[PDB]
Amino acid sequence: RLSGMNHSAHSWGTGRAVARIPRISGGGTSTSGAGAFGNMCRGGRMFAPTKIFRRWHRKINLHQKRFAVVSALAASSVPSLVMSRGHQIGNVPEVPLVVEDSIQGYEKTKEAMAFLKAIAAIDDVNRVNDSREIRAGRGKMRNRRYVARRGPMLVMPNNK
Amino acid sequence: ASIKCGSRRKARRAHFQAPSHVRRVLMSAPLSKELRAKYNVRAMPVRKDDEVIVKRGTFKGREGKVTACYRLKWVILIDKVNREKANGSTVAVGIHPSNVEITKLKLTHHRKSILERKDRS
RNA sequence: AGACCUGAGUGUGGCAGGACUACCCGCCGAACUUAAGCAUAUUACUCAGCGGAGGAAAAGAAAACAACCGUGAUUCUCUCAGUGAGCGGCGAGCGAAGAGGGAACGAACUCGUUGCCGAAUCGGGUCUUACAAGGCCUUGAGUUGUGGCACAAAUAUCAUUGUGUGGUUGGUGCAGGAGUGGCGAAAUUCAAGCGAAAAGCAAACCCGUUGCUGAAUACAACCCUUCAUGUGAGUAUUGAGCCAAAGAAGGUGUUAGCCCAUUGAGCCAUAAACCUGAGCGCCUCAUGAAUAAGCGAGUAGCACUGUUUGGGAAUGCAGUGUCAAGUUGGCAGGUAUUUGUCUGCCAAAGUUAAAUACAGAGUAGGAAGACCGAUAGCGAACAAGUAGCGUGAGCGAAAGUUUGAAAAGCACUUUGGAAAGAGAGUGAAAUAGAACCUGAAGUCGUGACAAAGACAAUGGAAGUACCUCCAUUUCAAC
RNA sequence: UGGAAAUGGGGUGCCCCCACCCGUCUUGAAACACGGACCAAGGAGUCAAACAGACGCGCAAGGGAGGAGAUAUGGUUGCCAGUACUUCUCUCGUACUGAAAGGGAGAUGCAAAAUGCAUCUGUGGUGUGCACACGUCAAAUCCGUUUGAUUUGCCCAACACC
RNA sequence: GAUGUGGCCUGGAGGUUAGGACGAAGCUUAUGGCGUGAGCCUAAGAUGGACCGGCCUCUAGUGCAGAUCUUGGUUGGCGUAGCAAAGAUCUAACGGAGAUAUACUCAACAUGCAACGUUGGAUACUGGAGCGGGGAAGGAUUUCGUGCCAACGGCACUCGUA
RNA sequence: AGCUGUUCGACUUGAAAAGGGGCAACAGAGAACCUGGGAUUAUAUUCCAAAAAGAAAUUGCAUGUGGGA
RNA sequence: AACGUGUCGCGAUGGAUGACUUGGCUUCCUAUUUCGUUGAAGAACGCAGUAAAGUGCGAUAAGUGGUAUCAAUUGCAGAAUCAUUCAAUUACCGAAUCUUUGAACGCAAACGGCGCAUGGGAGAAGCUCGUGUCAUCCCCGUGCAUGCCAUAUUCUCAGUGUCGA
Ligand SMILES: [K+]
Ligand SMILES: [K+]
Ligand SMILES: [K+]
Ligand SMILES: [Mg+2]
Ligand SMILES: [Mg+2]
Ligand SMILES: [Mg+2]
Ligand SMILES: [Mg+2]
Ligand SMILES: [Mg+2]
Ligand SMILES: [Mg+2]
Ligand SMILES: [Mg+2]
Ligand SMILES: [Mg+2]
Ligand SMILES: [Mg+2]
Ligand SMILES: [Mg+2]
Ligand SMILES: [Mg+2]
Ligand SMILES: [Mg+2]
Ligand SMILES: [Mg+2]
Ligand SMILES: [Mg+2]
Ligand SMILES: [Mg+2]
Ligand SMILES: [Mg+2]
Ligand SMILES: [Mg+2]
Ligand SMILES: [Mg+2]
Ligand SMILES: [Mg+2]
Ligand SMILES: [Mg+2]
Ligand SMILES: [Mg+2]
Ligand SMILES: [Mg+2]
Ligand SMILES: [Mg+2]
Ligand SMILES: [Mg+2]
Ligand SMILES: [Mg+2]
Ligand SMILES: [Mg+2]
Ligand SMILES: [Mg+2]
Ligand SMILES: [Mg+2]
Ligand SMILES: [Mg+2]
Ligand SMILES: [Mg+2]
Ligand SMILES: [Mg+2]
Ligand SMILES: [Mg+2]
Ligand SMILES: [Mg+2]
Ligand SMILES: [Mg+2]
Ligand SMILES: [Mg+2]
Ligand SMILES: [Mg+2]
Ligand SMILES: [Mg+2]
Ligand SMILES: [Mg+2]
Ligand SMILES: [Mg+2]
Ligand SMILES: [Mg+2]
Ligand SMILES: [Mg+2]
Ligand SMILES: [Mg+2]
Ligand SMILES: [Mg+2]
Ligand SMILES: [Mg+2]
Ligand SMILES: [Mg+2]
Ligand SMILES: [Mg+2]
Ligand SMILES: [Mg+2]
Ligand SMILES: [Mg+2]
Ligand SMILES: [Mg+2]
Ligand SMILES: [Mg+2]
Ligand SMILES: [Mg+2]
Ligand SMILES: [Mg+2]
Ligand SMILES: [Mg+2]
Ligand SMILES: [Mg+2]
Ligand SMILES: [Mg+2]
Ligand SMILES: [Mg+2]
Ligand SMILES: [Mg+2]
Ligand SMILES: [Mg+2]
Ligand SMILES: [Mg+2]
Ligand SMILES: [Mg+2]
Ligand SMILES: [Mg+2]
Ligand SMILES: [Mg+2]
Ligand SMILES: [Mg+2]
Ligand SMILES: [Mg+2]
Ligand SMILES: [Mg+2]
Ligand SMILES: [Mg+2]
Ligand SMILES: [Mg+2]
Ligand SMILES: [Mg+2]
Ligand SMILES: [Mg+2]
Ligand SMILES: [Mg+2]
Ligand SMILES: [Mg+2]
Ligand SMILES: [Mg+2]
Ligand SMILES: [Mg+2]
Ligand SMILES: [Mg+2]
Ligand SMILES: [Mg+2]
Ligand SMILES: [Mg+2]
Ligand SMILES: [Mg+2]
Ligand SMILES: [Mg+2]
Ligand SMILES: [Mg+2]
Ligand SMILES: [Mg+2]
Ligand SMILES: [Mg+2]
Ligand SMILES: [Mg+2]
Ligand SMILES: [Mg+2]
Ligand code: NA
Ligand code: NA
Ligand code: NA
Repeated sequence: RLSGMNHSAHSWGTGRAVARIPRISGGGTSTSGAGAFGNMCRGGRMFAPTKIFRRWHRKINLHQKRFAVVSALAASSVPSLVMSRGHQIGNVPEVPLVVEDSIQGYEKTKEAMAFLKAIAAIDDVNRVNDSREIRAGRGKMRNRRYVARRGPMLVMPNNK
Repeated sequence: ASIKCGSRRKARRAHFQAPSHVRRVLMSAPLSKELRAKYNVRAMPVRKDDEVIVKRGTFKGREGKVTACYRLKWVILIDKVNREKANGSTVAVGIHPSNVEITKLKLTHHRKSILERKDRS
């Protein structure tokens, strides 16, 4: 809230042949007499400084949220819609792809990786692996360094 | 976690402002296949009087003895890894420890304790 | 003489003062502004000012709501509600409460008074392993009253005896855990070497664990010879493997699961405190169970004034005056009075955890971000509250050291007083040579060329002369 | 098949014609009206709350929270401050009027009771009014029709009188 | 002034699909092509050295010629205005890189100028209310010796309170 | 050498002394040194060493001598 | 001709842009988390072989001690050992040190000043047999502000206060 306004910074008036903008008081410094407090002044306050009580979050009708999930599920059973989203499902046996319950007994990633090859889900997994790269732009400076595609979603009956 | 975490800024700060003892672990090199089988340890921190061979860089394939672990320039000094200055004197060239491989270990009573507790068997 | 009342001196043992102050408690307290003027009002019971605490503070166990089939300390949240409440030059504007759904909650206790006792009390010595909640002593303090018992969650208590409880009586010493600190995991530096195959094509999938193969005989500035020089490091590509309860995001000379560090079970060590049949023994000390009377006085009210409140014949408060009741008493029940009925509660003494705040605070740590990216973001990415300015209160910058992978930071020759120049070297690259990545615009120098009177120059439209490191097309009866 | 022939584009000069300096206030600017040396970087309708209308979406005489809780999650560095689930509540509406005390809306028929009776598949009535259904004319038809008008019935949405 | 635009552009996010050490971003242009335009794309770099494009959706500190706008840099004026109070210096020698510094021709002048410090002479000024000798306030190493001449002493220095 | 009494200083009964503690002058008050030097690159009434170049003046303690107690 | 103008190639001046980011801002969480007369916060001096600033520290001064950890630090130099340790270096913390000040509190203050008590120390004069002792002078420690509370092996007092002898 105080950024760009931490100065005395009074305007000089009209008699002196300068623009009527607040100027930093004092002397003996390169900043003395410099423009201040303005969104157009170097070191000044930005126009309409951002606040934390912006509306960050949204309400969605409970029925409308369930409608969206229902529509997304129905779309996942259409092979042409899955292909149009970018998934490599050209070798999977059936859509929707249903597999037996025994995968929940796996303990080693080696077993799970073998299962993904049997049902031909490994092609979409491989599409994700080849797409890993450094993110373009400023986001890599933040904690968003790497990007990749989505890949298949495996749905289990519980948290086991 | 140690150094590496969800913040790149915090991870890099933890690395480049590391104290001397943290730098020792960061300046580790892999053991040779002969030493890996003997001690069941993947890698060890490099120390003086160790024998290493350069595996990556211009000096790749050059063997020598570690004469200094600078730990301030993040390099190790090898006796046989050097070059000539303009005036004709020989000056050492610094190599990052992760680009070399330890072929002979300088064994002390403290160094045996590290190898014993790092044994994977 | 002496006493005890009042008040001094000194010795002995302690405490206060200052800092912080974001949030919190008490006081004090504006104006700009809005009302399209302005004085009530508003801003605002806000800023500034003066005091005082803590990890929170304050509040808190009904002299409370309600008017119901009733609820039940405090605090906070949604809602009540920007309100058919109310306050207001009834203008601008302002503006709550009960109920209801919830958070929290082992939530309750102490004194005074009244009865019955009465020094059983407190300090100070001394002893018990002990400044014991213990024993003994003590006129020292206290009868101008310290303690004990019983007062609606109640209905005897006080000796006895056995029953057995307290780890919050005090000594003494014995465990487990949590918490801290240290330690502690996998798998290629695999194969192919360099300007041009460490590259591709077989166009969903499969064929393919296969077949096929070079329009780079490269390029280096008018072009034609000839002679030289030129490709940093493989986290790239391709092929073949491997780890994953670990793909996790950092480092390493180019983009890394397998180069390094990380990422897990687990191991070791511990002042006290904390948790554990209120953990478990011993000594010591405590301790449970099987008849009437009162209840807080310059207080509450009331009057005047002032202030505050939505509170309106007055919501709280302050000053002064005046000042109760307790013989069905008193207070509240949101229009003043006088009556009489009802309902709830019992002021004027005190303590108390949590749920809540941290709107410019600190300590020890952590997790992050659809944020900024060196004129931005804190004033401050840097020897920044620094340099500098002002008598002073105060004011207050500019600045990325970003060369390179490594200093390998230009030996040596030659001219020069030197600064430097010319060569020569390092380096993939000095046009990367030390405030050294990239190196824009504007302005300027130089060489080449175009020309051009004085129509300020620029501009528009059409042509033409000359140029063109530009594009496209055509090149046989096409 | 070449330092090439064309066409287009680009550059510079020249000729003939045109051609007042931008931005601004103003009835009126080329103005003897104001701001205007150059370049770089920066620089101004934003966020929140109340209401309304248009448009999108869900549900509909009902719609929807919010706060909070429960457990997938008593889990995970993180993803996960998300997503999934719940509410005898609250709120906006289905009813409005009066200053208040307080009252509180169907139709038809039979009848005129100061709370009248009966029935319940029903626009209270009238005029104007989409579509649709019966026809009826006109024109054009590739002879299947279409494309206009109009009668009658019902009239939807609306509008106007009651 | 209103509105519309499978209208253009910028920083980020969720997706998708690509590119880069055989050279990303940025930058440069008589590099042309496309679009009415905002702009897009290609070519070249005898530029650079590591990231980044397209499309759908989401999002915002999202587009500059001017505000006597802000900050940095530059610029014509311009080698211009000027550097004119306090009278003043001359000479030889020494010192110094600061010279007597030269293709031909050429005896010297007409082709190395102008400027410094010290010492000795000369001349002059201050004229005891002094550019004399000591102190307070203020300043705080400016004092002294040696060395040194990048910056500074608005000309100069070999000198200096540098 | 002791005893009584006595003078004066040290150790243990109480006349009289009203009015707390401090700062404020480097030009007022106060204040015991001043010449010579061949003694410096730079300090000097500040340095000089036995012939102090030297000549003094002043405090505070002591010792001895002289004289009183 | 010369100035001047325009274009292109190459240079200079000038530091924008891009990439880079151990910084900022914002949100959230976890606690045996809250200073000081037992002298704090702040301010001032000083400390390294070499050391201006900054950082750390206090005459034990870029640090003492103790636990871990295991061979450095590093511009140069120095350094017993090449290290179970007693001496590497880092990290943490129980033991210590901690100059002048400052609420600052013996009295003052543009004064590194001046006291009163009580402990010491050094004393080349003097006395004593170079040893002892030591006047004046000098150095160091501790106590010594004001107020308030409690207290006194039951300390010393005051009052034409109230009594009692
Ligand atoms: K108010
Ligand atoms: K269009
Ligand atoms: K400027
Ligand atoms: Mg700012
Ligand atoms: Mg890729
Ligand atoms: Mg970018
Ligand atoms: Mg490992
Ligand atoms: Mg205001
Ligand atoms: Mg007004
Ligand atoms: Mg006005
Ligand atoms: Mg006014
Ligand atoms: Mg305040
Ligand atoms: Mg709390
Ligand atoms: Mg409290
Ligand atoms: Mg309650
Ligand atoms: Mg409402
Ligand atoms: Mg108000
Ligand atoms: Mg409730
Ligand atoms: Mg409630
Ligand atoms: Mg006792
Ligand atoms: Mg009592
Ligand atoms: Mg390698
Ligand atoms: Mg290999
Ligand atoms: Mg290659
Ligand atoms: Mg290579
Ligand atoms: Mg490496
Ligand atoms: Mg990596
Ligand atoms: Mg772990
Ligand atoms: Mg127990
Ligand atoms: Mg009472
Ligand atoms: Mg009263
Ligand atoms: Mg008011
Ligand atoms: Mg009132
Ligand atoms: Mg009143
Ligand atoms: Mg209280
Ligand atoms: Mg997150
Ligand atoms: Mg800058
Ligand atoms: Mg800044
Ligand atoms: Mg700044
Ligand atoms: Mg070379
Ligand atoms: Mg270059
Ligand atoms: Mg470069
Ligand atoms: Mg550069
Ligand atoms: Mg330029
Ligand atoms: Mg040019
Ligand atoms: Mg003209
Ligand atoms: Mg032309
Ligand atoms: Mg004309
Ligand atoms: Mg005008
Ligand atoms: Mg006019
Ligand atoms: Mg005009
Ligand atoms: Mg005119
Ligand atoms: Mg005007
Ligand atoms: Mg909800
Ligand atoms: Mg209605
Ligand atoms: Mg009503
Ligand atoms: Mg942005
Ligand atoms: Mg993309
Ligand atoms: Mg060009
Ligand atoms: Mg051009
Ligand atoms: Mg684009
Ligand atoms: Mg903007
Ligand atoms: Mg601009
Ligand atoms: Mg201007
Ligand atoms: Mg000029
Ligand atoms: Mg002139
Ligand atoms: Mg003049
Ligand atoms: Mg003159
Ligand atoms: Mg002379
Ligand atoms: Mg000559
Ligand atoms: Mg000459
Ligand atoms: Mg004269
Ligand atoms: Mg004269
Ligand atoms: Mg005279
Ligand atoms: Mg004079
Ligand atoms: Mg001098
Ligand atoms: Mg000069
Ligand atoms: Mg005085
Ligand atoms: Mg003076
Ligand atoms: Mg005097
Ligand atoms: Mg004197
Ligand atoms: Mg002198
Ligand atoms: Mg202290
Ligand atoms: Mg003092
Ligand atoms: Mg004092
Ligand atoms: Mg008496
Ligand atoms: Na006990
Ligand atoms: Na324990
Ligand atoms: Na002149």
